[PDB]
Amino acid sequence: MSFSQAVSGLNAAATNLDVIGNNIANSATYGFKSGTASFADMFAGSKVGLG
Amino acid sequence: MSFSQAVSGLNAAATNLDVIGNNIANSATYGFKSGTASFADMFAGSKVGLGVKVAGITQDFTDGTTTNTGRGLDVAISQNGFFRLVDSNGSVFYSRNGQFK
Amino acid sequence: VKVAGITQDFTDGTTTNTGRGLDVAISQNGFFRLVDSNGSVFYSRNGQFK
Amino acid sequence: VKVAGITQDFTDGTTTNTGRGLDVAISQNGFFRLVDSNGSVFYSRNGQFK
Amino acid sequence: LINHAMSGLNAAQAALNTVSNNINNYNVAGYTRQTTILAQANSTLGAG
Amino acid sequence: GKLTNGALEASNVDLSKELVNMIVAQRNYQSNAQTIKTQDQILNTLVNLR
Amino acid sequence: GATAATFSLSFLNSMQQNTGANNIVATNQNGYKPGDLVSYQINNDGTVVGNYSNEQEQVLGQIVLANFANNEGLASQGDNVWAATQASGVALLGTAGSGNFGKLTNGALEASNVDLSKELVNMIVAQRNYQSNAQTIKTQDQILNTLVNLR
Amino acid sequence: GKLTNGALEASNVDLSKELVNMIVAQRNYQSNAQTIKTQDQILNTLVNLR
Amino acid sequence: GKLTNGALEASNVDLSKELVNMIVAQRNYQSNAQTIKTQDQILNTLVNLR
Amino acid sequence: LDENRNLVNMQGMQLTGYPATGTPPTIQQGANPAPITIPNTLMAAKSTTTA
Repeated sequence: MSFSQAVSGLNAAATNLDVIGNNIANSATYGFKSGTASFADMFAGSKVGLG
Repeated sequence: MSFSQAVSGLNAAATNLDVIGNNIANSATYGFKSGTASFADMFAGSKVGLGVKVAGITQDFTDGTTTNTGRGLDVAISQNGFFRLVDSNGSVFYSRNGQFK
Repeated sequence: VKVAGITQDFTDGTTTNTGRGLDVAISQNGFFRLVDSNGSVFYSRNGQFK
Repeated sequence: VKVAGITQDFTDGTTTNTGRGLDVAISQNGFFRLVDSNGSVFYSRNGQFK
Repeated sequence: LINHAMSGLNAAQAALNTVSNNINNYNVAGYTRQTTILAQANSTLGAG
Repeated sequence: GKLTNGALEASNVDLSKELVNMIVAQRNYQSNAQTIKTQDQILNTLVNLR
Repeated sequence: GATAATFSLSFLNSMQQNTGANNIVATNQNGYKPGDLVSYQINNDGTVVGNYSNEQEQVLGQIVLANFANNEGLASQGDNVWAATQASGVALLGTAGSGNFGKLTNGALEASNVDLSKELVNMIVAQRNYQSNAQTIKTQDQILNTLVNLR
Repeated sequence: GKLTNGALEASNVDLSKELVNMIVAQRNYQSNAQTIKTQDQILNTLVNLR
Repeated sequence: GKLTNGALEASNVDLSKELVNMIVAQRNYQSNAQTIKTQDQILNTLVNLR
Repeated sequence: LDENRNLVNMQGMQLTGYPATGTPPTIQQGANPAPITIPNTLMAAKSTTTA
């Protein structure tokens, strides 16, 4: 628990925002494909133990 | 960066708008051919890199409505083919516009 | 920044006809010479004389 | 920080039309030569002249 | 955008004035038809 | 190509396609700018938040 | 300074009907001069073809399509460059229309299959998650500095 | 040049130039306003921090 | 380079460019202010020690 | 098209494909995907042998 949880979740959200922004950036690039990030549970006792 | 992704894209879009504005500005320039620019994705390192990188221009070579004007010095080449021009530098240039004097 | 300048164009008259026997304007460059109550010599292209 | 420098960029702006017979601007590459009030040869990229 | 469109505004003003003189002077004896010419670009004359 | 005389070659620019491209470019720029805005305002929120 | 040819000529399927009809219809001589080129075209199969002044045709080109297993492994390395790797399997090859292979188009282009509005709803969601995590980071900071404050 | 009688000549003030100049220079007005505001934000940040 | 006559060259500036520079400067000064404030509270902790 | 008439993406990346072989050229279906270069040259001088 503690800092790691919130920092990791913060950066997870920001990560998916990264691919969203890159999709926006290449929204005109022909044949370009829409991307998304894969997420997983930081299991440590708690299923959100470190976020 | 997500932010960079957007910024790069915004910047590129500014370039696209510039070329579009020039397209309109030329919308009656005799013999003129229309233009557009080409984008690329600035993936680097991993993930998305930084955004989009942009270096490319597209020009079409279809022949517009070849209009008739009657001057004995008005010429146009249908389909490929171009006129040769020169300046005081001894240069050689090619052009499609064919109004002469 | 600081700003310092006043400069003007001198292309010719947007031309208009009136037929009044005192409207005078100069085609091509050149200006008029006028004198005030004190005789002060001033220059103008306005052609509305009376 | 450790940085100490000036920079001025030679990149071009838009070419604009006025018609003044003393408005002169530089395409691409170059710089203007002038003599100041003292004989020093001074230099500018501005194109407004009288 | 802005510079090119506004330059085109001036160019159109010129062309319209030309045709307006033409239609005006359609009945001036010995008048000769007037026409205007224009020029912009290919691969750009702006060096970046 | 064959030569035509007493004629001239028009602009192959289509005004309609350029108008639609103009508005779509508005949308592209607006998407980029508003993504910038949302990220910037919420980031400044975080940069302030500490 | 050249070389010349020779041919055999025959007239299959001709018929002489005892009543009234008379005409020739068949077109076959296989020779032509080395034609000059004005054309080149690309079709819905990936081929590239050209035709020449001798009103005859020449072809050299086929574009290869490939099937992959873990397609995400074909990651873009910039300039839409797939990095084709084991992490995606391999490129199992076939030309457009090879049964298990789609169709091609030329003089055309495929959209960026993104949509801006969808991306903005997703952005709303993600930025709100980011807000939550930010506030929680500061919450933990506050609690831990409170524990430091007690002393 | 030469003189005309019963005619007048009008100014060079074309609305197309001047209104677009007003538009761009008002863009600059708001640009410097945005700069001013952000400088105020800078000081207000530094003021409130201590 | 070849010269322009009766013409002027704009500055190599863009409003969007300068607003981007403004955003990055906002981030820079906010970063410097936060970097101060943290070590500044640590210093005030030191002032409580010495 | 690149200056040598090779088919390329804008980065100059060379369109790999199967070439035709023989005369009349016929596509090699088992082959190294390689840049197709558009002929700068006239075709075969295939004279007559049958009619």
